[PDB]
Amino acid sequence: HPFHLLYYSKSTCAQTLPEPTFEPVPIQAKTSPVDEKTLRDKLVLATEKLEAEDRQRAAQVAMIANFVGFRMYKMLSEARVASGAVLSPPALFGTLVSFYLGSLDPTASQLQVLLGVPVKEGDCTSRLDGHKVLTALQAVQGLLVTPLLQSTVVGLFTAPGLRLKQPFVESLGPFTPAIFPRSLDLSTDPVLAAQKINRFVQAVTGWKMNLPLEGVSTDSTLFFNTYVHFQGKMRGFSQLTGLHEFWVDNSTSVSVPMLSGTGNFQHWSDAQNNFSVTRVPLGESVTLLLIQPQCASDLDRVEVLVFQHDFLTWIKNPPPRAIRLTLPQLEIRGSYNLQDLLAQAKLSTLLGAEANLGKMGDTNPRVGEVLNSILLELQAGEAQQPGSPEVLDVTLSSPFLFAIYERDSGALHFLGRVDNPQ
Repeated sequence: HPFHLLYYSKSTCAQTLPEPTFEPVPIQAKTSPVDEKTLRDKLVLATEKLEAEDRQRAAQVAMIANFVGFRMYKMLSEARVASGAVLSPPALFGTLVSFYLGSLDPTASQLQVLLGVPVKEGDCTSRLDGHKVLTALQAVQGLLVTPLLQSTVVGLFTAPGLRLKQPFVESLGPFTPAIFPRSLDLSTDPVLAAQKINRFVQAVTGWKMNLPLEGVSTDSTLFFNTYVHFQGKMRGFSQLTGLHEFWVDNSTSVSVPMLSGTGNFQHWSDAQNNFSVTRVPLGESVTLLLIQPQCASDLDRVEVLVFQHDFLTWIKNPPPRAIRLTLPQLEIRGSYNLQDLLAQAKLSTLLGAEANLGKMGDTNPRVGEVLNSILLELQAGEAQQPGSPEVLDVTLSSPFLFAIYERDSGALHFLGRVDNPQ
């Protein structure tokens, strides 16, 4: 199970300045919108110059991100339902890696164990190098997007008067260049602060993120909010004009626009547990997995059996075949406070009251919430002969599961349940 490339190397661990701090500008300050095209350009350049070692490193980080992602999705299912769910294991993994990059001895060893990596109480070369991990995680993001958009902006919101340490904020660079430290009152009122954060995110990203705060604290001095926007314009598929019936529940249904494409996709059906997968290539390495249960009356049971478990043995590689796949256009919006998922795993004090985060600023900050908000989009992008006698149509017109997988890293990037696509 070596994670050798993630640990501190003897040369770096073999290696003082008083940390210079700064105060974020007010969250109301006018800010240039984010250019998602620029975020792709850089990510690509990041991939193109990867060495063999760097790809090996990305492979290791993917395993963990996947494993943690499964453990977190287990928590997320229990928390709750009508919309369904979406989780992004890398975005979620790098969020914790950031907190590790700002933590000290007690929390530093803990967060590392939460992230899966073993620690030796005394050894320095058994501790995670956060910078290596984040760059390795930047390799994973890059391999996903080489048409496919993956923007991740981080909103680092601070209570006014709290100064952040410059070295820390820099550390998080590989994770994303779209990090935004901003200051607001987190103790005046939670709803008012909530609308300030939303007003800012909307402004810069452009993405409307329908985010209900599941209440909020009034003694917080630091929010950490990761905002992912995947957009997959899928080749072969095209919009069908007019809406079409999707089956939501035993007594209710809705008519929504579907995209559709013929092609040589991989499709099979698991007999052991009564479901069927449909595998669509989004690109040269990316694959969209679509799982539909034999009957929608045990989608909960299949989900527990496929996602929640670490094994992707249920994933297979049989021969391609002519299939006319039909599925809804996706505007999946998800949002979850990671603090609540840790509470579900009974790790409330991990990033809670006594969490040692001394590297983050001049004063040890009280963390408010740790949001991850997704906008996952599948759309028409711009094969055998139309109406070939060998075309079995797989059609997803009722609750189904999805996952996005990248072969080089082995990274599961996105996964979730679609109970209703509006």
